[PDB]
Amino acid sequence: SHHWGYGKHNGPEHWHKDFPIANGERQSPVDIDTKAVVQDPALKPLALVYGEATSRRMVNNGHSFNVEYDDSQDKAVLKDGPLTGTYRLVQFHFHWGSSDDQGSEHTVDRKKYAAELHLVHWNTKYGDFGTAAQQPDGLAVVGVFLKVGDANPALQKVLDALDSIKTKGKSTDFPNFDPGSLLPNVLDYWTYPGSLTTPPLLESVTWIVLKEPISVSSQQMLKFRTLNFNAEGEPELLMLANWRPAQPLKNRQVRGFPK
Ligand SMILES: NS(=O)(=O)c1ccc(C(=O)NCCC(=O)/N=C/Cc2cnc[nH]2)cc1
Ligand SMILES: [Cu+2]
Ligand SMILES: [Cu+2]
Ligand SMILES: [Cu+2]
Ligand SMILES: [Zn+2]
Repeated sequence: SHHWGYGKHNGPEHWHKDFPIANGERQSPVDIDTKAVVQDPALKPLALVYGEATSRRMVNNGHSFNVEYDDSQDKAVLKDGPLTGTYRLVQFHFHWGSSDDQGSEHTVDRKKYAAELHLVHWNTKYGDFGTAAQQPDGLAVVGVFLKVGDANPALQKVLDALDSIKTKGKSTDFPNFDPGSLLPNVLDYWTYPGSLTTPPLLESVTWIVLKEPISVSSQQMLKFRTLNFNAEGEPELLMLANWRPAQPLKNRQVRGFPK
């Protein structure tokens, strides 16, 4: 009955009451002020090694929907970029807004995109996702902006499944989806140390925010908003918006690759 969300009484501005780390030193998302971005020769190109990724199911968790990957072996991994070691892909999900002018979590010189994709990975040094989530070098999330414009056929494959998982707790089988199909052609990125953008808001995420967006149509964006926060039987609560706004940078440094 009490959890958290994006509504009038359970929203981001209140999360600190239940999760005090909400007001911590390394919270996400942030605005990326491009004039302030630092060039670090230590940064490498990203290595997203997704050829053998095994998608399992798509699930409505009552705050967004996740496409879940098999993370029992090194099947889809992220390495290099700002990272040391190997990070296994566990899931991806999206955030979006109630109209096309808003919905991304990260912003770029205060600009908001319509949505943002998060590919979530964990450091195999820690044995499991949960253990990794509690360490500063434990997680790496790749964020990809969705910019309104042309319809995205790879995204349409995801959106065609949402009618199966309209309500909280529903899941559907979702095999053979290549998470690489949702990446831009150029993998230039910004990086900074931050947090999970939902409860439990843990400060364990090396953020990797791609500079180049992928496309989405306005029509496609309507489809995100047909999901429900609630479980079947309960009063309907449309998943109109599920983004946390920019949080204070607090003298963290955003680095850019290749500049
Ligand atoms: N918005 S975010 O990317 O900062 C983010 C990412 C993850 C969480 C989180 O709380 N993680 C739970 C993910 C999950 O459900 N994993 C289950 C294990 C699994 C095994 N196979 C697939 N999934 C919160 C915010
Ligand atoms: Cu909740
Ligand atoms: Cu909720
Ligand atoms: Cu609460
Ligand atoms: Zn997210």
